[PDB]
Amino acid sequence: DITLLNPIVRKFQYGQHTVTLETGMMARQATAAVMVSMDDTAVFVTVVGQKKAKPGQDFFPLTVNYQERTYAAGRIPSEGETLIARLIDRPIRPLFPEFVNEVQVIATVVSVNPQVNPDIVAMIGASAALSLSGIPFNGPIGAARVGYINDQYVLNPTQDELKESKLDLVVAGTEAAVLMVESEAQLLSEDQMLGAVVFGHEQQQVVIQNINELVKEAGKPRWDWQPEPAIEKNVVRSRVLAGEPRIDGREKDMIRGLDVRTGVLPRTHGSALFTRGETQALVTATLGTERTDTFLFHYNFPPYEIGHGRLAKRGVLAVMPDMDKFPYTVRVVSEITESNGSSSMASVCGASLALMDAGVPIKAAVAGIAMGLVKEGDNYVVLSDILGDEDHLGDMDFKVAGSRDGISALQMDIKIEGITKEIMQVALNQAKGARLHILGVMEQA
Amino acid sequence: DITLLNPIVRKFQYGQHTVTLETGMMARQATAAVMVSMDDTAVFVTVVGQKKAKPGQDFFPLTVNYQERTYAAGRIPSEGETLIARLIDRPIRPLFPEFVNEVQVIATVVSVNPQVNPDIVAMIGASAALSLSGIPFNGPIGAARVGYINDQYVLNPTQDELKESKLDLVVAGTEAAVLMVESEAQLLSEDQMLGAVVFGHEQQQVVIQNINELVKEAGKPRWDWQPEPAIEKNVVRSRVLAGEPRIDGREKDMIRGLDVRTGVLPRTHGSALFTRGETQALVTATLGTERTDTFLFHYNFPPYEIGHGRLAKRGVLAVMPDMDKFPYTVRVVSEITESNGSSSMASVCGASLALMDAGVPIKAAVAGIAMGLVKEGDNYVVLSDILGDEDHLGDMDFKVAGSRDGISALQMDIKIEGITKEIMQVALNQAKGARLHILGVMEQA
Amino acid sequence: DITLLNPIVRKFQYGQHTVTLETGMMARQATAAVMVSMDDTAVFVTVVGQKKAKPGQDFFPLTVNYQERTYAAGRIPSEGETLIARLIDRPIRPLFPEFVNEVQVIATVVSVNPQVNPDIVAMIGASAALSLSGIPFNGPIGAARVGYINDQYVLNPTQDELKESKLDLVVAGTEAAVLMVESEAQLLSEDQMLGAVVFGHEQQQVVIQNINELVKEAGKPRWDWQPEPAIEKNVVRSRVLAGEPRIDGREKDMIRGLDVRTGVLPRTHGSALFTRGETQALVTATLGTERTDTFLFHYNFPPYEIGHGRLAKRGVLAVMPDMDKFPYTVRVVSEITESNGSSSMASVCGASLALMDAGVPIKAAVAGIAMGLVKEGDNYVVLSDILGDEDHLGDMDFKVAGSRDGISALQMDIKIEGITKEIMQVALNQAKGARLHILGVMEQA
Repeated sequence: DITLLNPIVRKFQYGQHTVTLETGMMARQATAAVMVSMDDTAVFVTVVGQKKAKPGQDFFPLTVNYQERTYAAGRIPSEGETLIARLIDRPIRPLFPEFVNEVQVIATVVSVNPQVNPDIVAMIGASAALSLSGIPFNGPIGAARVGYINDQYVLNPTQDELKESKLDLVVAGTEAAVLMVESEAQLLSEDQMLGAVVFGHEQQQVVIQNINELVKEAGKPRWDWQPEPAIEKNVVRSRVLAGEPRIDGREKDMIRGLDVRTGVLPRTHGSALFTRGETQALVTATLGTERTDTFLFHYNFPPYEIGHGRLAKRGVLAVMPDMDKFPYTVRVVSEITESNGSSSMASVCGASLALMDAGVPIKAAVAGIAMGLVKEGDNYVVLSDILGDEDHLGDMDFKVAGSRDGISALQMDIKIEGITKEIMQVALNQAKGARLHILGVMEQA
Repeated sequence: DITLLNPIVRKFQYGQHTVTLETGMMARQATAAVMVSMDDTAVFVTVVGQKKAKPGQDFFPLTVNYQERTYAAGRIPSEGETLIARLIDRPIRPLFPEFVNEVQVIATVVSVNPQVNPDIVAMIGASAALSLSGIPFNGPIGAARVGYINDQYVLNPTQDELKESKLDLVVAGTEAAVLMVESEAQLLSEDQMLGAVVFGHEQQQVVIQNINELVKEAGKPRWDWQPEPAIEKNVVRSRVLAGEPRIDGREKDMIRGLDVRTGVLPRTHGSALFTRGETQALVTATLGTERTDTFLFHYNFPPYEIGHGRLAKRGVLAVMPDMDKFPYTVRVVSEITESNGSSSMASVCGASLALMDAGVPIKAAVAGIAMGLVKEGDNYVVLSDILGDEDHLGDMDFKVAGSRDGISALQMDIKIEGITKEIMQVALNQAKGARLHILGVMEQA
Repeated sequence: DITLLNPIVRKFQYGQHTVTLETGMMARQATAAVMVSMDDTAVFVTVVGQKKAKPGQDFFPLTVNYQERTYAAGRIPSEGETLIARLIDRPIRPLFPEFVNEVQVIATVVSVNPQVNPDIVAMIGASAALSLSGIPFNGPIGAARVGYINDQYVLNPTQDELKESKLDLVVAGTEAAVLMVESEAQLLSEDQMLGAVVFGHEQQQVVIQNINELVKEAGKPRWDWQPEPAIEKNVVRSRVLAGEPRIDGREKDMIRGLDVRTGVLPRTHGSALFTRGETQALVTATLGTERTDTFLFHYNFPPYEIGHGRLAKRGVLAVMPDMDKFPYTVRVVSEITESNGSSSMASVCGASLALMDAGVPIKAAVAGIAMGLVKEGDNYVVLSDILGDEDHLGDMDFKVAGSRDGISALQMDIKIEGITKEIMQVALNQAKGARLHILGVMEQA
């Protein structure tokens, strides 16, 4: 080579793979640019952010772009690639000091090894890049996928090691706390689902360590910017603790009445109307004889590319038939006739019903539930079946899907950091009962 | 089922099918939502409209969305679906009291029976929904498709009953008057084409009756809103009656000079330049060996998804060869090199020419003509071959396509309501001669 | 035919084809509309431009639309059609008097003969139309494609006469000077590449002559409009002559240091990082077993349909293997990780490297180079390897791609008109050495 260049290369071991960080050579005009690599699956992340904000619209323009290249795979030719841009956006957005100068993160997979998934590699890149960007960014985050094989947690399992796994769980967070979780599981227990979040959280620490050690070795100057010096509740967010709490002083283990109708539509193979509170979903299942999924899930939304519902799919997936036994392509559509935005934990329940109505031999019924948490000092309240307004509240909100015996899907967005464990278990164990309750009703239809 | 719910279900017979209206259960947060059904072909219409307008831009934001679902048909996967959103928008827009708070109608076919077309079912839904919406909406409209089989008008014929039919005509209107007509016909007479509009108008009455009876049983409070207290003609719209009338005091049976050129293009199978007045169309026909149409019609429009020209297609369709006799796929494109917006009644003539030039054995020549009507009190004037400015005038404008012996297509947008019949026949019979005149010229080329 | 009409038809011979101009019959409401035709390959160009400008944003809204029709080819169904809209926009934009009333040119191929390419036919149309449009337009331009067969320049060669040709070059300009050149060549010499630009420039004169003769016979009144009475350099554009010249007083034969890395990516068949100055390209080559190109070139650009890089393709194309010898589909992607906008003359170099790394038996290495020219009176300076800011300077900027022995691609945008030849040869011969220099470095990797 010719080499006028200076790339700084840090290389640490990770699980059984050797990660490798590299900055300084590519995209210099960019606030920060890193080439992250793991067993030659390489994502090239970039961070560019403003300089100065504009009239303070009082909002934070933050966008992340994940794009997978075909030459990356050695092939000749936005997907659910926007879903992975979702796994990058979720855990880093709240790591920004209370900020409105715009930032743009862009991960581009430039090389791929089918065994080493680029999605967590891209997170690490988004992590490193933002750290070197001296842009006000609370610490560095790590990223870890956790499987379960031969009954124990596994770090960043391969694409086919995942075949034996009963778990697929992604965790990202800081040295101090976990910030986001995306799990798909095989009806595993609240505890098993938790030995996962902590397992992976303890593992990311290696990543975070190498990043700060590299920000020292090459990281750019942290920008100064401290910031300036009209309705919101705090009040619902303040009577919130051992106070009655509001529109429907639902106690706090109250879940709301349901409406469960089956065979709602004439020419569909299966159907179910599920309405609980302000939300409503007309779910249908239709049988039939890229690719393949033989299990398809679609969302039709009302008026004026939500995949947080790949969640609903993950939620249902655990109960879908073995396929050698029910050989059919199954397609579930959830039509949200009405509501607040927040969900399908309801489309999970909806789908579970439609499928049954459709005559699909699903391993068990499945239901979804949205939980919430508020914590001041050390008095925390777990909210069961949170409604539209009980969110955007702060601290923590999570979702859980599953049958009567276990969890099929787990999602968590923890924004405060004083929450470690028994707490997370008080919550994750209350949500369990609240979930069995719902399954209780659905079972009557 | 579980049933916390209250759906109000009205069910009336219609022709030989049993329609069924249902409100109250689905989409409650919506101003109005109805599930209309006919022999298990169900459309779920919704109406949402503002609350208060904004600065009175002085325009009426009204949009309709028709969407057909694949699970509706029990299948695993905007079209001309926007054309059906056209059949809903046309007849209801003028039923709004002289209104600028925005309204949004959304029909979504949720179930389908291939025999019972969802398009008129969606109209009825848009009708019922808007009525229950207490939103200022002049009465309720009905909807009816009319066929001709064994020589007599038929109500909502099936998809294959339509195979024997020489007519396909859709009529929508109020208890008092017809508002819009979309017909395709087999060179049937002005009278036959009219026994159709009235036949179907008398039939919709059943629909309208059940709707008002249901608005009483469940309809929401009619909103109050009455409204406030700078160029337009009225003058052309006032000298309009037995006065000379304008830029080209075209009498009122005047049709304008034509320009008919054939074989205009070198490598096309057939071609024709048709220019009359300000409008001009370069039409071509190209032979060859979803789907199928073996007769295709496309519009290329000039500069800075018009299907009111499916009309031109319908206009031409009646003369296309039997296909066992001319076995070829025929594709007509109309390139509007110039004009006013208003048409292809000219692309009908254009196409008829191009096809002939292309050597396509069409049953006869076909021509299009745009008519217009103004009525104050009881003095009405029928305008032959209306031009760009003679429209947007008010009262009534209609189009007719066909050969020398009969009508192939009929379109009507009646906005005033004092027009019943001989009148419509004076007009529909004047347009006939005005049409034969044009065929007279085309025949020389 | 019926003929109320008056089309003015001028017909001149061109090379071995008979061109034909026609105005007056079609699109009369348009400022100017012409039907240009050559051996029955007809483009129908149209010109519409404003009337009056608006607040003088101080910019010139000029858009050109080239669209090829399928019925044009007698077939039943934006491309690189936007690239041909590029060959129309390039040579006419600078022919506008120093103008901000918006203009819109639209060429639509309405008939095609596979032998007579519509692209230069559309240019002539854009030429004629704009001339008749009396819109302030400096003279009339011609257009000519030049081949090389049996060792001599050829005028508008057929699609298959081009099979024997070592040249494909398009030139457009005024009676006085050449304005734009787009060439693809087979490693032909700077001189051969020049006997081409002048050959075709002398040939277009016929076109220009017939156009002015037709503007006289039918051209519309030239509009009056003369125009009104805050940072830009002139200074860099003034010290520019025999003065040191700037950020990096690069002499003026200086080309900047390079960074040449190969095998940069893990799972790609070939790869190369090429970084020179502010620009950087991560190029890759991937082998494999409409259509066909078996040589593909794609550009991935960074953040917030550039085909001036079909140029990079043309640049590389001359060295790609004979295909009977290397039978594989080759796909090159250029990922611009960073820069100024200006290029791939760098993706040419990048690609040449990636291909070599990929093991593709390319006939020789190839490199790209961006040149520039400034001229006041008769003192002109040729700038080698111009950078981001040395452009948008004025007078002339051009690019050249090729191996060590000859030119593979040549692009020129001449905006001033005092430049005739030795000058163009001083430049085109300096760029040659500057190009061999770069090949000198690449050869070390």
